[PDB]
Amino acid sequence: QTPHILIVEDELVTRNTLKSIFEAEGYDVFEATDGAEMHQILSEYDINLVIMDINLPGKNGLLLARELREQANVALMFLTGRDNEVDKILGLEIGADDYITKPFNPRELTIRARNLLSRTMQ
Amino acid sequence: QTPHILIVEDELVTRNTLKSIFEAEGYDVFEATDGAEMHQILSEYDINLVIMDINLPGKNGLLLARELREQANVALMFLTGRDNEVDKILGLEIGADDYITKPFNPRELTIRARNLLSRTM
Repeated sequence: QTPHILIVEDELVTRNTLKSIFEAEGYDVFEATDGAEMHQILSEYDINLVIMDINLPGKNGLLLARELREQANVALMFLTGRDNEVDKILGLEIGADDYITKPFNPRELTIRARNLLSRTMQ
Repeated sequence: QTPHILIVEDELVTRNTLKSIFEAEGYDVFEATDGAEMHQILSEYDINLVIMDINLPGKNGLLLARELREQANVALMFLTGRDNEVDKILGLEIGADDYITKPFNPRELTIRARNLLSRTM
């Protein structure tokens, strides 16, 4: 099953990085700039994993993740370029499977996605 | 079923901390000191989550985890007394669901355990 990942990230640079990282794993990558685009994609395509920025114009990413979790149990990892404990624990608490801070090893990211996808993609 | 946690840790203080952190969550905690004791408890009881240190007496935790991963897919987290990028990536590569490093926030640890347990139990 070709894993499908959705990246919710408004910064073009960060989003292109992430996207090329996962295309290199053989994933199909979908992109979203905000919460409307996120729900649009989640409605119309199969999505096995969401990577979301906590920090995000419009509705914040914690809130988007809360909403996501009310509707779906899809695998979810948060991103932050701010190491900040409260945001880390909150995001885990609302049900993110992982929390990754800048700067990250791409390898850590794709191995964590692979292990998580191995458990959730049934 | 109540969550059963196996902690594989030869450092008595560390193992006692982890054990209290998980007891304070109403889990049943099992204790091992090395691979031999670990394998026994995995035969005797039913284990939902293994938390394992890398440096043990005898075979290191990476090897124990590597071998374990050949037999079973149980939820697995590594402990380490140091940040070290290579051990962290090997640990995840061989199949650990998480990799945690001292000093640990117990909150992060129990929330990660709960989220992971929700997926595996």
